[PDB]
Amino acid sequence: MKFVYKEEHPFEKRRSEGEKIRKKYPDRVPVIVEKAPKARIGDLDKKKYLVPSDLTVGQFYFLIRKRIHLRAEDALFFFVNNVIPPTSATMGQLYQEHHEEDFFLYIAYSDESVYGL
Amino acid sequence: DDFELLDQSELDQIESELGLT
Repeated sequence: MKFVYKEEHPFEKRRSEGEKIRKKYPDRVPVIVEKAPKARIGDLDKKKYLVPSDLTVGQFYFLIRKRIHLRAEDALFFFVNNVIPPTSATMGQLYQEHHEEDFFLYIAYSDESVYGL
Repeated sequence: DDFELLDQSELDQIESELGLT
Protein backbone atom coordinates (compact mmCIF):
# COMPACT_ATOMS: atom_id res chain seq x y z
CA MET A 1 0.00 0.00 0.00
CA LYS A 2 1.08 3.51 -0.89
CA PHE A 3 0.42 6.69 1.23
CA VAL A 4 0.98 10.39 0.51
CA TYR A 5 2.32 10.97 4.05
CA LYS A 6 5.33 8.80 3.21
CA GLU A 7 6.01 10.61 -0.05
CA GLU A 8 5.80 14.08 1.58
CA HIS A 9 7.65 13.39 4.83
CA PRO A 10 10.95 11.54 4.36
CA PHE A 11 11.74 8.44 6.33
CA GLU A 12 14.37 9.59 8.81
CA LYS A 13 12.20 12.55 9.81
CA ARG A 14 9.15 10.29 10.32
CA ARG A 15 11.19 7.77 12.32
CA SER A 16 12.42 10.78 14.26
CA GLU A 17 8.89 11.81 15.25
CA GLY A 18 7.75 8.22 15.82
CA GLU A 19 10.44 7.61 18.44
CA LYS A 20 9.67 10.99 20.06
CA ILE A 21 5.88 10.53 20.20
CA ARG A 22 5.93 6.92 21.35
CA LYS A 23 7.92 7.99 24.45
CA LYS A 24 5.76 10.96 25.49
CA TYR A 25 2.37 9.28 25.24
CA PRO A 26 2.04 6.07 27.23
CA ASP A 27 -0.52 3.56 26.09
CA ARG A 28 -1.33 5.55 22.95
CA VAL A 29 -0.11 4.30 19.55
CA PRO A 30 0.53 6.73 16.67
CA VAL A 31 -1.34 5.90 13.44
CA ILE A 32 -1.56 7.60 10.02
CA VAL A 33 -4.98 7.43 8.31
CA GLU A 34 -5.46 8.15 4.58
CA LYS A 35 -8.31 7.74 2.13
CA ALA A 36 -7.52 4.90 -0.23
CA PRO A 37 -6.93 5.54 -3.93
CA LYS A 38 -10.13 5.20 -5.98
CA ALA A 39 -12.27 5.54 -2.83
CA ARG A 40 -15.30 7.81 -3.18
CA ILE A 41 -16.12 8.92 0.39
CA GLY A 42 -15.39 12.00 2.46
CA ASP A 43 -11.77 13.01 2.86
CA LEU A 44 -10.22 13.26 6.27
CA ASP A 45 -8.81 16.62 7.40
CA LYS A 46 -6.20 15.25 9.84
CA LYS A 47 -4.00 12.19 9.27
CA LYS A 48 -1.98 11.92 12.47
CA TYR A 49 -3.78 10.24 15.38
CA LEU A 50 -2.72 9.00 18.81
CA VAL A 51 -5.09 6.15 19.68
CA PRO A 52 -5.40 4.25 23.00
CA SER A 53 -3.73 0.89 22.52
CA ASP A 54 -6.64 -0.85 24.27
CA LEU A 55 -9.14 0.75 21.85
CA THR A 56 -10.60 -1.86 19.49
CA VAL A 57 -10.62 -1.59 15.72
CA GLY A 58 -14.39 -1.74 16.09
CA GLN A 59 -14.34 1.44 18.11
CA PHE A 60 -11.76 3.13 15.90
CA TYR A 61 -14.31 2.74 13.08
CA PHE A 62 -16.84 4.71 15.11
CA LEU A 63 -14.32 7.48 15.80
CA ILE A 64 -13.30 7.86 12.15
CA ARG A 65 -16.92 7.80 10.89
CA LYS A 66 -17.57 10.65 13.31
CA ARG A 67 -14.95 12.65 11.38
CA ILE A 68 -15.98 12.18 7.68
CA HIS A 69 -19.14 12.95 5.83
CA LEU A 70 -20.53 9.40 5.54
CA ARG A 71 -23.98 8.66 4.20
CA ALA A 72 -25.74 5.66 5.71
CA GLU A 73 -25.72 4.01 2.27
CA ASP A 74 -21.91 4.23 2.23
CA ALA A 75 -19.85 1.27 3.38
CA LEU A 76 -16.56 1.82 5.25
CA PHE A 77 -13.51 -0.49 5.49
CA PHE A 78 -10.08 -0.14 7.12
CA PHE A 79 -6.97 -1.63 5.53
CA VAL A 80 -3.62 -2.43 7.11
CA ASN A 81 -1.00 -3.79 4.69
CA ASN A 82 -3.75 -4.45 2.10
CA VAL A 83 -5.80 -6.57 4.58
CA ILE A 84 -8.93 -5.66 6.55
CA PRO A 85 -8.13 -5.99 10.23
CA PRO A 86 -10.93 -7.56 12.26
CA THR A 87 -13.12 -5.29 14.33
CA SER A 88 -12.17 -7.29 17.46
CA ALA A 89 -8.43 -6.51 17.28
CA THR A 90 -7.03 -3.77 19.49
CA MET A 91 -5.16 -0.84 18.03
CA GLY A 92 -2.41 -2.07 20.31
CA GLN A 93 -2.33 -5.53 18.72
CA LEU A 94 -2.45 -3.95 15.29
CA TYR A 95 0.51 -1.66 16.12
CA GLN A 96 2.63 -4.47 17.58
CA GLU A 97 2.46 -6.66 14.45
CA HIS A 98 2.18 -4.12 11.59
CA HIS A 99 3.97 -0.95 12.72
CA GLU A 100 6.49 0.12 10.15
CA GLU A 101 10.05 1.06 10.95
CA ASP A 102 9.23 4.74 11.42
CA PHE A 103 7.21 3.57 14.48
CA PHE A 104 3.93 4.46 12.76
CA LEU A 105 0.87 2.33 12.00
CA TYR A 106 -0.56 2.96 8.55
CA ILE A 107 -4.29 2.48 7.90
CA ALA A 108 -6.23 3.28 4.71
CA TYR A 109 -10.00 3.57 4.50
CA SER A 110 -12.32 3.04 1.55
CA ASP A 111 -15.93 2.25 0.65
CA GLU A 112 -14.81 -0.76 -1.45
CA SER A 113 -14.14 -4.09 0.35
CA VAL A 114 -10.82 -4.39 -1.59
CA TYR A 115 -8.04 -1.80 -1.36
CA GLY A 116 -7.98 0.56 -4.33
CA LEU A 117 -10.93 -0.41 -6.52
CA ASP B 1 1.06 19.23 17.93
CA ASP B 2 -0.08 17.65 14.65
CA PHE B 3 -1.49 14.63 16.53
CA GLU B 4 -5.15 14.33 17.52
CA LEU B 5 -5.81 12.33 20.69
CA LEU B 6 -8.89 10.07 20.60
CA ASP B 7 -10.32 9.05 23.95
CA GLN B 8 -12.83 6.30 24.74
CA SER B 9 -14.97 8.84 26.65
CA GLU B 10 -16.65 9.75 23.35
CA LEU B 11 -17.83 6.14 22.90
CA ASP B 12 -18.31 5.13 26.48
CA GLN B 13 -21.88 6.38 26.98
CA ILE B 14 -22.91 5.33 23.43
CA GLU B 15 -21.84 1.77 24.09
CA SER B 16 -23.91 1.69 27.29
CA GLU B 17 -26.94 3.12 25.50
CA LEU B 18 -26.74 0.56 22.66
CA GLY B 19 -26.48 -2.24 25.27
CA LEU B 20 -22.87 -3.46 25.59
CA THR B 21 -21.88 -5.97 28.22
